Amino acid sequence: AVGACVLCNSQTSLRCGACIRRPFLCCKCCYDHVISTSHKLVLSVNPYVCNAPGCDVTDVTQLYLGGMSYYCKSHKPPISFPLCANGQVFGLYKVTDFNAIATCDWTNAGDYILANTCTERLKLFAAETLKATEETFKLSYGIATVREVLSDRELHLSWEVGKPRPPLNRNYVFTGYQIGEYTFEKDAVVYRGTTTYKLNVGDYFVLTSHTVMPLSAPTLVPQEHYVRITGLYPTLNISDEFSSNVANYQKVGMQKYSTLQGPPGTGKSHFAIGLALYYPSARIVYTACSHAAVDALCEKALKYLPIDKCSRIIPARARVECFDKFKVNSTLEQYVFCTVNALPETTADIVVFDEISMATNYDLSVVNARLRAKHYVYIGDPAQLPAPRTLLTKGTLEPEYFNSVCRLMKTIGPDMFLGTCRRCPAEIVDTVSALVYDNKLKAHKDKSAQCFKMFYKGVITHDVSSAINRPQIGVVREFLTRNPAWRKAVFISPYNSQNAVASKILGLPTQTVDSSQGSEYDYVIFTQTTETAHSCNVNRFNVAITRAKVGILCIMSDRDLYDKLQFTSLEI
Ligand SMILES: [Zn+2]
Ligand SMILES: [Zn+2]
Ligand SMILES: [Zn+2]
Repeated sequence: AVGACVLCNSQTSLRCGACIRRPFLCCKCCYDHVISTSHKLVLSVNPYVCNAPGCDVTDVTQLYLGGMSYYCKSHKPPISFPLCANGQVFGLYKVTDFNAIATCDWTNAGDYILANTCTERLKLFAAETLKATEETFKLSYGIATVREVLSDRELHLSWEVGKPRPPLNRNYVFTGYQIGEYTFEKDAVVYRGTTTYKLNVGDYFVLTSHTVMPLSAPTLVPQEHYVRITGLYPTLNISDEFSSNVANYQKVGMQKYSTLQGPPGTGKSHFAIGLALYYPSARIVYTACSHAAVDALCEKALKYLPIDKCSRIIPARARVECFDKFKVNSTLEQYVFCTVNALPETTADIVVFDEISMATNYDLSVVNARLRAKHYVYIGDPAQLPAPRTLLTKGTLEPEYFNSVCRLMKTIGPDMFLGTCRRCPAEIVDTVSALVYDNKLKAHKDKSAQCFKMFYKGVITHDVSSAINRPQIGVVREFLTRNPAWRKAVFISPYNSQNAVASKILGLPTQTVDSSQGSEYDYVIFTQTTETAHSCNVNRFNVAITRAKVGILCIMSDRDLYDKLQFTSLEI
């Protein structure tokens, strides 16, 4: 009942009862909250409510102190002091932005902008509030009960009436009933169970509503600059492979935390693992939000670091299949590879946080709370995709608002920038360099002369709200017959439903732009599907076309992005 004020640290007996997180507010700040918002309930050891039997006055602005007790205007004794006077609420030890965070529904971009331009303690309040709001929104959706089981990978579902149906993509993981986590794709629906359980008719699913723990650590620890490499011991014997990154590796040792913006295929994994070889005695924890991001860092480590000093941490509630070639759950190994949500409470000489565009401020805080480290390295690209904000429906979230790290990279610049793309044919490098990298990304590879664009709006049908463009898939089919080298191509679109249709008609392996991030393929076929803010997002467009090592075919709906593609145009 006694804590610190989230705005000015001042100790208090006062929490806001109307805030979902019930933050401690000091007398001076608690007033400015209750007098400017619909939030009027104030909590202490006992709540600020009229003590008179059967009186329902809970508004702190309508209440007074009668001796040591609280009463309304109708019940207060003659000698009574109002709880609201001289810019204070009466409590022991006697904000515009705090009010907006406390009362917003998180459906507006401007909400996320504020949660990322506010003070550091308000970034934690914002991140707790948001995640709590995100979790209580999961309860809004209807239950799905299994009507009939067709096979081992298909069934028919019955949905609760009066409650909306959640989007049936990979982003929405149900808990089966505790028969393990499950997902669905498009009345023939495809069921993907984490544990292979003989799907029972009548068994119901509910979305994994997890409890939001409070945040203590900042998103970013305060910056410290050093005169010399601190707490790390370099080599002189450093293989030429990693010689490019020696000056950056020294920068990492001469600051508390550093930011690396690595555009696609510019050597992020190579840099992350090359850091271990430069500080060979240093204990490094490798963390990212996703299992795929952590498994990509494991693959690079397997090639360059000794396998007996590497441990892949896997949560006891094992959700999806992940990296197998390390010792599992040895927290004490010199090299630890673990997702943010599974991180143990430990210390490190260096923490490397990868795929930083996908981190929320909640993720940034949890890392600082579980890992005490000499150096923090933040690797990713603010020109790539952020974490989905399930509540945000109005306005577009710009890269400078993704999280504190991206904000720094978009304002003061990143500490280090990998400027040469080794993956993509020059046609793709030149396109994205101009689009999102202010012409600072350079091509290693020559033009492939295998990068094609076709402007073809087709016809847009919708599986609920997920978009399909059968004519765009039809154009791809015609192209494949005349270009049999593309038989090996990965099909990519901004929509699962387009992918589902392209899977049946083309038989190509299929990937959403969002799930393609961090991966690379020889050939890519991209159908934009629609002209929407989703399918025209320059970050998503950037990720889409930079997956390709050799060739890409882009069937485009948007004139702007079509004209910018520096590709050979095709006819039909
Ligand atoms: Zn305060
Ligand atoms: Zn409040
Ligand atoms: Zn009363």
